Amino acid sequence: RGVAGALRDLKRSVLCRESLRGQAAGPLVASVSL
Amino acid sequence: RGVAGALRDLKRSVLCRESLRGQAAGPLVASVSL
Amino acid sequence: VSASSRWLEGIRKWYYNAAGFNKLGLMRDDTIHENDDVKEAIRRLPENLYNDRVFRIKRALDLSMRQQILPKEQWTKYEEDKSYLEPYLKEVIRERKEREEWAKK
Amino acid sequence: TATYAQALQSVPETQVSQLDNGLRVASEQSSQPTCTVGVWIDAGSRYESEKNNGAGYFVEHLAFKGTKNRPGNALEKEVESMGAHLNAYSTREHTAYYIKALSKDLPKAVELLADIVQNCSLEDSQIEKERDVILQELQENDTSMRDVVFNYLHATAFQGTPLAQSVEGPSENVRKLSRADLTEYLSRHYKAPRMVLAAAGGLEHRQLLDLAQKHFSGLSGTYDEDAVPTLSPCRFTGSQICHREDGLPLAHVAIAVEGPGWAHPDNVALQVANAIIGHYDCTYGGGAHLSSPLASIAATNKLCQSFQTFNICYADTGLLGAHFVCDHMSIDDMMFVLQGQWMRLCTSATESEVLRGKNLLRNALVSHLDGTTPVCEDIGRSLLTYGRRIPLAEWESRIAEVDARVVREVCSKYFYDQCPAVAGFGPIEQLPDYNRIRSGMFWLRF
Amino acid sequence: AGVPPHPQDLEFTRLPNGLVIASLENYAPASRIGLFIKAGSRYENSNNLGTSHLLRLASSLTTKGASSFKITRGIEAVGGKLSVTSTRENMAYTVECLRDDVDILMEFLLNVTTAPEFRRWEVAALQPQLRIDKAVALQNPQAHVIENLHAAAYRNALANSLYCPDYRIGKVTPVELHDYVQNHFTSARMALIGLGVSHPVLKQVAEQFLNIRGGLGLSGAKAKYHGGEIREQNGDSLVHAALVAESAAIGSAEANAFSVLQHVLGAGPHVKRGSNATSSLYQAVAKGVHQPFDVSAFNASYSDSGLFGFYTISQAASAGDVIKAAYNQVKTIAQGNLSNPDVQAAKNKLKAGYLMSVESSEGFLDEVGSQALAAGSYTPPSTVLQQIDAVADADVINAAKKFVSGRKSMAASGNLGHTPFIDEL
Amino acid sequence: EQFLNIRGGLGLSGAKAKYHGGEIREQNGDSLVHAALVAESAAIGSAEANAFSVL
Ligand SMILES: CCCCCC(=O)OC[C@H](COP(=O)([O-])OCCN)OC(=O)CCCCC
Repeated sequence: RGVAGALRDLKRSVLCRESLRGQAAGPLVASVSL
Repeated sequence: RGVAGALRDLKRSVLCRESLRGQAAGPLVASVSL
Repeated sequence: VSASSRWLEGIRKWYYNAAGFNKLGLMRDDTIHENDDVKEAIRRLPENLYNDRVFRIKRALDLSMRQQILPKEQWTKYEEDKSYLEPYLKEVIRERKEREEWAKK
Repeated sequence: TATYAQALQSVPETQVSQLDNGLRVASEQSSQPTCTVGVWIDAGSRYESEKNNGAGYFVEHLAFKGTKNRPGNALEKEVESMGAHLNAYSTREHTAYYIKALSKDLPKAVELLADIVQNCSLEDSQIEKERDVILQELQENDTSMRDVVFNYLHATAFQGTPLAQSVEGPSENVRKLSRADLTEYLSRHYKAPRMVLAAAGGLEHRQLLDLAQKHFSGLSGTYDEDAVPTLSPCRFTGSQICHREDGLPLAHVAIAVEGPGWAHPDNVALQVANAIIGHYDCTYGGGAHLSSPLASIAATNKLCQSFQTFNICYADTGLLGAHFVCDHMSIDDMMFVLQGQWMRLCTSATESEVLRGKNLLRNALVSHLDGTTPVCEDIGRSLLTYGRRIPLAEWESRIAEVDARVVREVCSKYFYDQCPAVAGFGPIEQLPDYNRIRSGMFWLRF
Repeated sequence: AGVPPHPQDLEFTRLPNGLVIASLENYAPASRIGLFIKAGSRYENSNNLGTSHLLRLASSLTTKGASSFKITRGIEAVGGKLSVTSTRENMAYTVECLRDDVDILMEFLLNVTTAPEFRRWEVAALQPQLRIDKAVALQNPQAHVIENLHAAAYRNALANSLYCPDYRIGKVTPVELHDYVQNHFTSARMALIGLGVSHPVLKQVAEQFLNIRGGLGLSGAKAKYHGGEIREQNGDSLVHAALVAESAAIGSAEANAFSVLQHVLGAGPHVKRGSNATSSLYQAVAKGVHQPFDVSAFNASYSDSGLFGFYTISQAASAGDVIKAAYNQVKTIAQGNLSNPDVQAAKNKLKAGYLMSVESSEGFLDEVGSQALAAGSYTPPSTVLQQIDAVADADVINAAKKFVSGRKSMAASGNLGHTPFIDEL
Repeated sequence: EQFLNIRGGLGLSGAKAKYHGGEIREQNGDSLVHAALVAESAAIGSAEANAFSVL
């Protein structure tokens, strides 16, 4: 499954402050598979 | 017919230096009709 | 205004209860025969009335399949029957008549 | 206040004079501080042979590049420094060079037009420069599907005749046209009786005639040693040309029948009919509610990106029809509706829609002759074609005659059961076969 | 004799409510009317971008006195026209017809501008037209350059695009169109212009149907120049690029110096297929560039700001060389190397060009309509030429000095491998 | 040694990344504003980069 990481179909919404922690980026990576 | 002026379907290509004069812009205007 | 136009309503309330679409939880405008004018009026309904109209009709086709009706508590009261479609429908017709008057100039 | 009929009398009549050598001088005075003056010429590709085709277009490239009294770029400098503008064009029948400038600059402007026509340098080094220029312009034109498909319409419709030729000529002629070919073209065609010095703006006709007698007296006299270009009639051929190219995103179609010509009263009634069908493209606002059924249907069902009717006039002939641009799966539907409207106007045109087409033509005529340049163009062209200026008061009279009976008679004369010329370009697999097109030019119910 | 009659004079009036009326009776066969409104895209904010574009497409929608069907058919029956042109500052509702049918088109014009209904479904059917209309415009690489140029130059207001941002198509609401016309189509913001119409009629119309109060007073939402650059890497064959700096607001005398400076450098070609011998920028670039290109001075002047500079088209590899050659040519003028015959020639072109731009009814009506909104007055051409003649050569030089030293804005699109950034100039 | 001995191509090019600074602003219809603000720091491996990691 394709990946994009960076922290070190309608998807889903974020509203509160507890589910929002962990979202701010921290360098991008792009990965591909079979 | 809709208009866009600014000088004061595959469209067409420009190659020579004589047909290229008159193209550089000189403030945009957007017009609409029936 | 008077007592004569009040039993007029009484016989229209009578015909309403006899027609019996209120027994399926339906409103008068839910039963209009869809022609081109009506299909346009339905197209123009806001999302809330369209979705409500869809469910009431779906609820009634469900009941009709079982040959059942709703409890009397849940019947559409003649007093509370919102003619929600005729404003839209009357404007559709008004537009069509305008085209027709231009078409003979 | 003034009425529309009263306003048409208030236009000044074009004053007309003729010099002693043949040149014709015509002006419409106004109260403008600006003006345009130019020379219109009876010249173009229709006068050219296959062996020197494209010559007059070669001349257009060279006219502004130098002259004997003002060699090189000296001519550019003089018009640019007085804030003037200088332009030219060439059709299949007419050639024009005109200047836009201040009214006070009219005497210098006339002098420059005279120096351009008569005294042209044509240095052999400038020619070799303009040769590579034209070839590039040809590569540019190949990408304008519109300009291609109309050159194709002329090529098939007038096959075997001078009108089949393009204005620019073929690439092979550009590469071998010599200086001798060009001077022969000029000496033959650029003669005083076949030219008009037209002007429009704030200027008295006395002044324009004085300058003509001064700067255009050196032209060739009335006689030309017995070698006059006499335009022969041009055979129209019902035919079809398809350039299949599925790599292009949209197909271009042009279809037309033969029209009468310039000085035929039928053109008025034909233009009324073309206005009913009208024109369209995807940026118009009306869409579904447009009057024209072709337009209304095309917007509702999205049958085309654009279409336009036309009545192209030439001497004693012309091309009358339409042209459109659409997706590859919409060509048949567009042609069905198009022909259906031609047939419907031939057989059952109504009075109301003809009043609309009349008013559309009225509006189109007044608003086109708005400004010094389009009046000066109408002056120059109208004297080469009609031999006179037709006042707006006359055009209005020739229109008001038109009623529904007139368009039915006029349209049937040119459209009903006539062989059309067709030209296609692009993804035109769905372009109907010519026999099917030909059967769309009549109705079995009629 | 064949002469024209006594040319009537333009009449002009300012009503106390702020509305402006200007009429001219040229006794022409056709009549033209325009309602010019200070409602261009600068008056959008970041919560309703694109509203003035969709509004510009909705003139034929249904009003209170005319169905959508009647507007289209009524105007076409007479053969008349209805158009809507938009600047970053103004919207201009124009109407054209024969002078006997002015009654009809005036009624339509007032319904469009005073009584739009913006019905939910009509608006909904119209949103796809934004995508088509924008797509057509951006077929010109110039269009996206200028749009990006203003977005890079300004923080707000004039940064806004004439064309709806992609993310807003389908999301412009009927409420936003209603609020936009309420806030911006006010008497204080309007001008009613007419050719082939008498002044008493326009004044009567204005007093009866164009007395709208409230909304927003002429807001002081001043455009804040910023500078910056936007770079669009694409697959065009040529690089288009524009480089500007803040210049002068329209009407002021400094703006006339910038207009003259434009025609010193080179605004456009005057002769077909010419080398542009008297174009300073073209000859400067052509010396060190023997490949196809174009270059022109760019001048844009607004109510409270302006942009001046040049615009270049060149092969992707010749990008910087064309830019730098153009820039150095302006530097020469800022250093005071400017002859007086070159200024008199530029004042000739500008004077000649201005008069030419007002020959026709459409160009005349546009100038009068935009004069009325920008200046609240009408300035005849003889006075314009006087203001041009009043430009001194030092004013032109100082204008070129303001460009060289001012914070710059750049927009470029193409293969930008050889297209310099600002700090590389 | 047998399958990954490929020569030529481009030596480890000194196409050095040139820091510049600037800003890019994407107006869209997201409900929240995401934003990042940075400055040039330190190349990996150097001791200054460890200070940035700790920071
Ligand atoms: C009793 C009369 C029946 C008429 C049938 C008819 O005319 O069909 C259409 C064609 C000719 O018309 P068109 O194809 O030119 O289209 C004209 C478009 N305007 O004719 C034929 O070739 C069909 C052969 C039928 C055999 C059974």
